[PDB]
Amino acid sequence: VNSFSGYLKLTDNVYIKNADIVEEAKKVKPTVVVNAANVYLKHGGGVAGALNKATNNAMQVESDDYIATNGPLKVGGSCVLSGHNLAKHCLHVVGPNVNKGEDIQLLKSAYENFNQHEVLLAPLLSAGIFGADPIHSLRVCVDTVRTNVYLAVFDKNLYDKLVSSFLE
Ligand SMILES: CC(C)[C@H](Nc1ncnc2[nH]ccc12)c1ccc2c(c1)S(=O)(=O)CCO2
Repeated sequence: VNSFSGYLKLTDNVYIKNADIVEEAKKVKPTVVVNAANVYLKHGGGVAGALNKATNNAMQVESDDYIATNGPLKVGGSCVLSGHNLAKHCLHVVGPNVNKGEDIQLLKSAYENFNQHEVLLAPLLSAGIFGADPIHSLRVCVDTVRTNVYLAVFDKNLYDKLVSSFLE
């Protein structure tokens, strides 16, 4: 149903809110929720862990079956699988992990995947333990994505910094 509410409008197609992406998925019932995935779709911690646990592990079981037959994704790539109880579809997107020496330039390719969907609920790619500068990730999102993206950022201090920095 895509019933998003409480978002700050950054541009004509990018919105942001201080919220857990899992609680937003349950309230909004989006067509697409983006996962902050890794290439073997191992959803143990962070955003992926929170989404998988909200599916009661159904996301991990389906992801393991996909990897068995198809192998790992590439950094900057994506894969549409079921959204289970959270969304119609889950778009698993692999942003670069700069804390593990991956190339930050591939962050643009990661966001380009969003342009295949009219509207998406998404986390801020390559932030948290993946190490990218969160202000840089938001700029790559705004400059790359054309479709309507609702960013859920589950940390008040980071949210307040991103908004303040964007409004400079
Ligand atoms: C920057 C934080 C606040 C953000 N966490 C979140 N953002 C939105 N809903 C959330 N629910 C639970 C955590 C969570 C974030 C965004 C991207 C990201 C990771 C974390 S990660 O470290 O798990 C792996 C790389 O990708």
